[PDB]
Amino acid sequence: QVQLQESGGGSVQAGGSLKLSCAASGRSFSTYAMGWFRQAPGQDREFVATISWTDSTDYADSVKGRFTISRDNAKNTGYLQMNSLKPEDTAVYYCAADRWASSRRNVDYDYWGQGTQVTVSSHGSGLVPR
Amino acid sequence: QVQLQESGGGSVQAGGSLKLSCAASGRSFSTYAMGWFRQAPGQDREFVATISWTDSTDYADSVKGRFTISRDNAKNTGYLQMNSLKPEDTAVYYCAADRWASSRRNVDYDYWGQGTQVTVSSHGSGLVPR
Amino acid sequence: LEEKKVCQGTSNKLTQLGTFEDHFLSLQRMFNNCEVVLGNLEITYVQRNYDLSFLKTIQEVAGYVLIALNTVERIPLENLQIIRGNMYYENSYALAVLSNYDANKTGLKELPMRNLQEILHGAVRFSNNPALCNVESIQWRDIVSSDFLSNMSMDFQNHLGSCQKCDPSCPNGSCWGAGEENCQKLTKIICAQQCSGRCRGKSPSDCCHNQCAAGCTGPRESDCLVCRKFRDEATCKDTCPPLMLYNPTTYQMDVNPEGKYSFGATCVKKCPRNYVVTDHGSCVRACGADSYEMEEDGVRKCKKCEGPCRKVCNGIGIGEFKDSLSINATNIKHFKNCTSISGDLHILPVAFRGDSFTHTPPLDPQELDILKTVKEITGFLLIQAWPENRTDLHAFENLEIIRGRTKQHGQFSLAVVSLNITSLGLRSLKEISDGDVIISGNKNLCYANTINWKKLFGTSGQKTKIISNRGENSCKATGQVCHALCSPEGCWGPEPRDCVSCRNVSRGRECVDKCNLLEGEPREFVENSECIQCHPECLPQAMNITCTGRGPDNCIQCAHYIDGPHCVKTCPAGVMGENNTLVWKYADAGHVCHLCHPNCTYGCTGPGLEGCPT
Amino acid sequence: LEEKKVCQGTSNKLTQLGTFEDHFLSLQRMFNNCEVVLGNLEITYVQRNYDLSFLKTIQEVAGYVLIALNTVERIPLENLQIIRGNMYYENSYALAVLSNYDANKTGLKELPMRNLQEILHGAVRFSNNPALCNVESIQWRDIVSSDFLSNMSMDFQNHLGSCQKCDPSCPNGSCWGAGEENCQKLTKIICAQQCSGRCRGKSPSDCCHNQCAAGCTGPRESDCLVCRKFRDEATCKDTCPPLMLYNPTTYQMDVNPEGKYSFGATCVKKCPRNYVVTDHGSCVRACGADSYEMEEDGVRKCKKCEGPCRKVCNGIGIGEFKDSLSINATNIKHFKNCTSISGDLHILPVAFRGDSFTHTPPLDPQELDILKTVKEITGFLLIQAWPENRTDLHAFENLEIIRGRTKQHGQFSLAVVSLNITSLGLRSLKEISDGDVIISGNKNLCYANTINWKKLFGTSGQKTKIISNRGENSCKATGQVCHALCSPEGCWGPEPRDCVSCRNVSRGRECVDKCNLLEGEPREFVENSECIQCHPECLPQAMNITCTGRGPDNCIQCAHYIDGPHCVKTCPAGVMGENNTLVWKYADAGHVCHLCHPNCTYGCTGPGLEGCPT
Amino acid sequence: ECPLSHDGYCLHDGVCMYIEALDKYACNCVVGYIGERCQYRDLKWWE
Amino acid sequence: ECPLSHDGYCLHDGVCMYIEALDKYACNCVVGYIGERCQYRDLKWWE
Ligand SMILES: *[C@@H]1O[C@H](CO)[C@@H](O)[C@H](O)[C@H]1NC(C)=O
Ligand SMILES: *[C@@H]1O[C@H](CO)[C@@H](O)[C@H](O)[C@H]1NC(C)=O
Ligand SMILES: *[C@@H]1O[C@H](CO)[C@@H](O)[C@H](O)[C@H]1NC(C)=O
Ligand SMILES: *[C@@H]1O[C@H](CO)[C@@H](O)[C@H](O)[C@H]1NC(C)=O
Ligand SMILES: *[C@@H]1O[C@H](CO)[C@@H](O)[C@H](O)[C@H]1NC(C)=O
Ligand SMILES: *[C@@H]1O[C@H](CO)[C@@H](O)[C@H](O)[C@H]1NC(C)=O
Ligand SMILES: *[C@@H]1O[C@H](CO)[C@@H](O)[C@H](O)[C@H]1NC(C)=O
Ligand SMILES: *[C@@H]1O[C@H](CO)[C@@H](O)[C@H](O)[C@H]1NC(C)=O
Ligand SMILES: *[C@@H]1O[C@H](CO)[C@@H](O)[C@H](O)[C@H]1NC(C)=O
Ligand SMILES: *[C@@H]1O[C@H](CO)[C@@H](O)[C@H](O)[C@H]1NC(C)=O
Ligand SMILES: *[C@@H]1O[C@H](CO)[C@@H](O)[C@H](O)[C@H]1NC(C)=O
Ligand SMILES: *[C@@H]1O[C@H](CO)[C@@H](O)[C@H](O)[C@H]1NC(C)=O
Ligand SMILES: *[C@@H]1O[C@H](CO)[C@@H](O)[C@H](O)[C@H]1NC(C)=O
Ligand SMILES: *[C@@H]1O[C@H](CO)[C@@H](O)[C@H](O)[C@H]1NC(C)=O
Repeated sequence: QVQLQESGGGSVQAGGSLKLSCAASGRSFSTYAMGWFRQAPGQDREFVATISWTDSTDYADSVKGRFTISRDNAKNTGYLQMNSLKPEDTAVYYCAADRWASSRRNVDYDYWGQGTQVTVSSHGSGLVPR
Repeated sequence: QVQLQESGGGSVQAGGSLKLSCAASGRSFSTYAMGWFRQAPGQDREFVATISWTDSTDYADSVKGRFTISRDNAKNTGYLQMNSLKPEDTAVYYCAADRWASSRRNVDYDYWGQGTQVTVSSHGSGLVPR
Repeated sequence: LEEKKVCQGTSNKLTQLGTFEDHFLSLQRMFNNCEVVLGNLEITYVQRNYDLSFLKTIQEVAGYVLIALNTVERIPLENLQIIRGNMYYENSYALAVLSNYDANKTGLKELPMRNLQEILHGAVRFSNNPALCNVESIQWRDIVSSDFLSNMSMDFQNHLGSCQKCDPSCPNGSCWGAGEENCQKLTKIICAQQCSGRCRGKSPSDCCHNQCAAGCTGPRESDCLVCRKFRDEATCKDTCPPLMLYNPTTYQMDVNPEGKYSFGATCVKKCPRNYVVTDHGSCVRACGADSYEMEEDGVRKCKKCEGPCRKVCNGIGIGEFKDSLSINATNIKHFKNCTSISGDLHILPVAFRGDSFTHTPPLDPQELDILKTVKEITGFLLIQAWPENRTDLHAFENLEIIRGRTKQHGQFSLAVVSLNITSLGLRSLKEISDGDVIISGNKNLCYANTINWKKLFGTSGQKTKIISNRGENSCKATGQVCHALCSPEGCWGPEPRDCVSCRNVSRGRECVDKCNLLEGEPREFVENSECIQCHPECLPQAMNITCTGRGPDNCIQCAHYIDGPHCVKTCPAGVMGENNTLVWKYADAGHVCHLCHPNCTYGCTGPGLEGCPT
Repeated sequence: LEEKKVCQGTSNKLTQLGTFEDHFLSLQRMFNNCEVVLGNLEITYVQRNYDLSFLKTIQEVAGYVLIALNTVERIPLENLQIIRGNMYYENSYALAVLSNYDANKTGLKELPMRNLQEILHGAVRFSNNPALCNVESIQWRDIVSSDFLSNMSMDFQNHLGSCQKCDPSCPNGSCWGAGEENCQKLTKIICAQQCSGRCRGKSPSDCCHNQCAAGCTGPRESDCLVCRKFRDEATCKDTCPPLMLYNPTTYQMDVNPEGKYSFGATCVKKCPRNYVVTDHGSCVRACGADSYEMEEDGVRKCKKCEGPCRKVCNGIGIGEFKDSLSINATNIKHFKNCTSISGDLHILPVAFRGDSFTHTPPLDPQELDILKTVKEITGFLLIQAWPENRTDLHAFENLEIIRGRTKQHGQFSLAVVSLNITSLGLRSLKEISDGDVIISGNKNLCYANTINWKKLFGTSGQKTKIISNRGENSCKATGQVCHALCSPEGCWGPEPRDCVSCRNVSRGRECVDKCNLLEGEPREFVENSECIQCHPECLPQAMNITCTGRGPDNCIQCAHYIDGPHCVKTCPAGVMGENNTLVWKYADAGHVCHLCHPNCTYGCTGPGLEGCPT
Repeated sequence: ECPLSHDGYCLHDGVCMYIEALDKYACNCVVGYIGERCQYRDLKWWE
Repeated sequence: ECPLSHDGYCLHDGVCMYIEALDKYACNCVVGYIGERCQYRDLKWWE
């Protein structure tokens, strides 16, 4: 029943490091589980990561071990450390939240942030991911 | 509407070669598509291979490139050359047939052969498959 | 297009209409631009060439299909998708493909029916197909339903061997014809265990709803390519949600917005006017033995009939007279007290002359009286013969309405052709709920094109085709036009009793100029443009009107004695008094009635004791 | 076990029955070994300890659940799986968990309801749960239905902070309690897009049927853990296949073997005897305004009623009198011409003395006459008060049958307790279709335990509990036992009119020894062990019987004149003759009747012309 | 060419014809008359 | 402890009691009498 907003979306070199954030616009932040979703341009919107309102983390396999979602109750914010970035990461990223669920289905989160573009440079500039 | 019968089921060294056969007991053999199925002991019955009544071959991926099903209309028989055998092959083998279908579903073949045991020796005696 | 444009289809089987061209042309006319075939696809006697482009557009057929004796090379039925097949060819097969060859070994060759992927019911027949190619490779199990594969007796005898070879990439060498497009499209066999019904692909996501027939474009119930049972708009349903949901909690019935009416294959909110609406909530065509047609505020309802029922006399070619294909001496017997005819009426020539083949006696012209009992017909009427004896259609004097829910070729509720009759003489026929009227081929039938049909038609699309009937030129010369007393609206014959509506007034059923008010034998009154006879008590008046009502209450003067305006035969004796006590009155010279004195037992001839000596 | 053993459940909400132990014990008695809760689970006032082992066995509840003011530590409702929740707590929530704490900060702590995974309807309430632990971690969306999450107002205020920590391996730190078993079992959220309904796992194969509630053990329709709508044996159905399938082809109805009757949540082939069977094919409890209960060969059928209807008077606590919780001065008004009582009858003390709170006038003892109109009751009867004025139950003189489809606590169709009445005086009550009879707490009520109940009971399981009623020891002393004329079978009072069955014969409703055949004022005949009075025409005979039938046709001798066995007042005048012509006859000294001569207009006093001078 | 059994079965100028295909018999109705016994008149065209 | 509005509402020896939880009122019925106004008699046991 509260709004959201992202920050940190931009461009980076293939294989770089970045730090995204998702700030909750309202109250009772601690009560809301937080989730990140991405949509590759010209594709369908897909799941990225989540963390329950009971502080239980859960990753999608693609980003698993390269991404670290987190949340700060005091500041009503969430974070996402992203290392060993891949050109495949380039997408439009959103963050959703919900009090009564910590699932992975895009349908179960009905309060949404507005999102930001995240880009990782082409293979040319960087190296071939590991 | 005709019966079937297998032949060649037995024991072999891991990585050996074998030749199975399936003889049709009746008439109109040419009109029947022929299929091979296997069941690993203590498992469920699974698909192996098939060849349409229109002489169109089709393999399961496990046996693909290691097995060669065939059929002889004149003699009313079918064959299966089996090379680079694996201990995983040990199972009870059946051959089914049907005039009006050349599918892969065990349900679509309603005239069945009686089957035979086929065994491939343990890793100990032979080598580690490729 | 909301609905698909339909063609009626034929059941004639091997009847050749004249020469091959003639039959071919009858076919072309029928099935041109046909989208869905209501009847049966009888592709018979299609000779060399006779290009059949127009057939491509045909999508499906309700009934069976018969492809026989077709020496043609190409039969492009590519867009043909499915066959419901509610009827079988000789109670055996849904499709019969037989004897497609010529003397010179040229027969059916190309048949790229790549989209034909389902057959709900029935088997298939194959034999005598020398030229047939490609079709051989079809793995039928995908298409045909499991129940019938035992009944399926088919054989590919490719004696010629001049055949094409399927494009390699086709699924396991199954192809309808040359090219990648003609590869056999199978949507049944690749449905993994999980998917019980049809499927798009192997991926378990692609499980189509059970209620789909030809396949689907997604799992949702609306996405079915062809609705199995019912087509409720996009959605494909099993049975229309009843009018009211049974409430589990209260054990009552709650009005259901989803509630709809099952009309054939459509869940609708409204039946066609003529059709019977049940309290069950399904549009039906006739009541069973349980009950008759109860008129319930202008719609037919099968309200239960107590004790004896009006019942329904199975019309010819239906139920208990389906064997018989024309009412003859035999079946006519069972029409004693028929009020509702649940079926059709076929009057064919053979009935009258008698059939050697079926051993049916000649229909006696005298036996046409039986038809007077008949009052209504659910279906249509066909009359192709009439006895020499009678020229007027007396038999149907009291035929009132033709419901015509079932029509001959779904087009006509009535047909009278090639008859010898002169006058229509249908003087109770005042409504045809639905169905067209065709009057043609009558040599000397006047009165034909005189009726105002717009009045008699109640439904949108009721047409009229009245041609090749005796021209008014001839009829008028011999005075076979609407009698003076018949209104211009219409007339059934030259008699005053055959007028649809009378000019002014009528004595019972016979139109007349004006009622016998002033003089004349029956002293009558005028009610609702009709003359009805006064009760005998009403004394005739030379100048004044006699009465203004049926009962004796409205006589101006009494024939014998008077007891007020109510003219009684004689002064009442025993009229209702105190607790049904007999009352004795006495007549007077002036015909006035007054009460006697209690004393006089044997009546009184005067007031008091002095009245009655003994 | 075919069915699960049921307990009735309570709706009393916050009513404390005496002390905490007393209420706890009432609960224990009720819900001991209960498998499925018919009513509501009101866990209120459960103090420290009060071990609740017996509650573990409870699986589900039809209605809402109220857990309030429970300072207890452990509430092991582990096997509780689902809540249908057809009723809401204050029209808001399906579950209300409130104020589970004590003054000393000890409250609900452990709650390992690991199997509770579904709630069809309603929301949930949480507040004042200091001690509550583990439950906090529940991700509710899996359980609760999407429609209500807005109405859900819940809050975990773990002020204490002395709580357990979920076993790591639990799905994302959601656990009901300590240990691997108490990890929250979620079967909704992991159902991939494809699966609309419940699921076992993520693998698309595991799509459960839509008709499943708690989940499934496979895709087939029978494999549902709990049937959503109907439980047709193993299978879980949406609505019972109607009696007859609508035939798409013929547009008719065809008898369906699958056809069944919707009785609550069961598709059965047969209703309970007492329940009404509709032509629709669902077992129902009462007819609507449309029609009344038409007796159709020993089963109730709502055959449509033409014009004026008998109608149904909504019994108290149902429909139009649901507000009122006891028939009082107000609601009683609307019982003018009640023939069918569609509901119950609550006669509470407050009705008579009047309620200040609801502003209801005192029920006038004189107004008990209204009840004479009532003939039948669909449901049960409760009487907990009766006016001082009357001791006999005159009001129910003409109360015939108590259908008792709905019973108080599904157990009793009648209840009369704590009354001042002395005699039952129910002299038309001859059937109780179903439901038990409990007569207790009557100080000075004789005649109680004299009736042969086995006759009056028609259904298996109808029990009788008649205790703490005036002992026969006392009653017999003062002669308050079955009168001489009442058969031993049973008697409702000391009066001869209150006998169930008469010894020998009866004058109307009052039993007697033998009919007045020989002498006595009413000359009567004996038909079917009853004495009926001869028609006045039947002349009394000192020795012989007078008549053998009601009508005058069976008199041995006529009082005045004789015209054969049919005794007529006088020789017929105007009797039916030729086309209703008046016939004149003449009396004779011997009372013989003969025809007069046509001549005599004023009647005749002899044969021929000589009879009638003038 | 038809045996006596089936000879003279068809009406309205129908003529017996031998179905070689499956050894049956049928009627060859004239144009404008349809049905296996040539009984039904063409309704949609030509009267 | 109940205000005048709710005082004397319960029958059969019911007594007004203040529901602190949500600031409501209710009746404390005697054993063997049930219902919010203590109107219904215990049917299954004790008469
Ligand atoms: C079918 O109907 C159309 C209607 O315009 C007509 O032009 C055409 O000649 C008919 N026949 C064919 C084979 O299309
Ligand atoms: C079809 O081909 C034949 C040759 O046998 C020819 O006589 C005829 O004109 C062709 N028909 C059409 C409609 O072109
Ligand atoms: C198979 O055909 C026979 C007649 O040849 C018929 O009696 C039977 O109904 C058919 N069976 C099925 C399953 O259609
Ligand atoms: C004549 O009617 C009988 C009785 O319905 C029937 O069996 C027979 O097939 C009919 N024959 C013809 C030629 O209509
Ligand atoms: C039906 O039969 C009765 C025989 O009692 C007869 O009087 C009557 O005319 C018949 N009615 C009709 C409509 O045929
Ligand atoms: C046609 O009916 C008339 C009516 O009188 C009759 O004279 C004539 O013989 C009939 N014609 C035939 C061919 O039977
Ligand atoms: C019907 O009444 C009109 C009214 O004037 C009259 O002119 C006409 O002659 C009448 N019809 C007949 C057939 O006489
Ligand atoms: C429940 O009923 C059983 C019946 O045998 C009884 O033994 C037991 O004491 C009752 N109470 C509990 C808590 O089990
Ligand atoms: C529950 O514990 C209390 C201690 O507060 C004790 O008095 C009581 O006996 C216990 N109850 C039972 C049924 O053991
Ligand atoms: C929510 O509760 C309100 C009352 O608080 C009620 O009016 C409404 O019906 C409820 N809504 C739903 C969806 O249950
Ligand atoms: C009295 O009856 C009226 C009318 O049904 C109802 O509004 C009211 O609640 C009833 N009061 C009591 C105390 O039964
Ligand atoms: C119903 O009302 C009528 C009024 O005309 C009355 O005569 C009759 O006694 C009433 N019947 C019943 C059963 O209450
Ligand atoms: C009980 O009924 C009797 C009947 O006469 C009456 O005398 C007595 O007063 C009643 N008792 C009470 C307490 O009202
Ligand atoms: C009923 O009839 C029997 C038959 O003998 C008789 O003994 C008895 O006295 C009668 N009953 C009464 C109440 O008189």
